Amino acid sequence: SMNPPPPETSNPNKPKRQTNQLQYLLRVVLKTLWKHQFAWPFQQPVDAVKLNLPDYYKIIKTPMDMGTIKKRLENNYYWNAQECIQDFNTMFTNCYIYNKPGDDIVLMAEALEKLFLQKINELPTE
Ligand SMILES: Cc1noc(C)c1-c1ccc(=O)n(Cc2ccccc2)c1
Repeated sequence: SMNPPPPETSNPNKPKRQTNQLQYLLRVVLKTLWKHQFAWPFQQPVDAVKLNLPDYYKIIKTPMDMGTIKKRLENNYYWNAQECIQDFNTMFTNCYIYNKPGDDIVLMAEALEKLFLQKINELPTE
């Protein structure tokens, strides 16, 4: 079995822009989630080969993880904070779609997401 190629993190044709909101997403949001004790399953793409989950990529067609998000923030992939926010939301929603409610992995995604939303409430203007 095989894993797909990861989501794009470099593309010279895509316009990029630093915003103070993006900077906050990296400095504060990502940094804080990354260190949480339930971050580890979300720090890289789901390795469905290693995990013996051969249907994962038949079910989840827009994969996303905090590894990818960290690369997209550190090498400036985004034009705005909403694109980055959508990546986080995709990662969470994928977990809730693939797994069952009350699964441990779901409880872990849920704790991250709660923290994510708290941090998003302090997103600076502009
Ligand atoms: C994240 C994620 N979403 O769906 C799956 C499957 C994973 C995932 C990623 C790495 C990963 O190691 N797992 C196994 C695991 C981790 C914590 C608790 C229970 C099971 C699962």
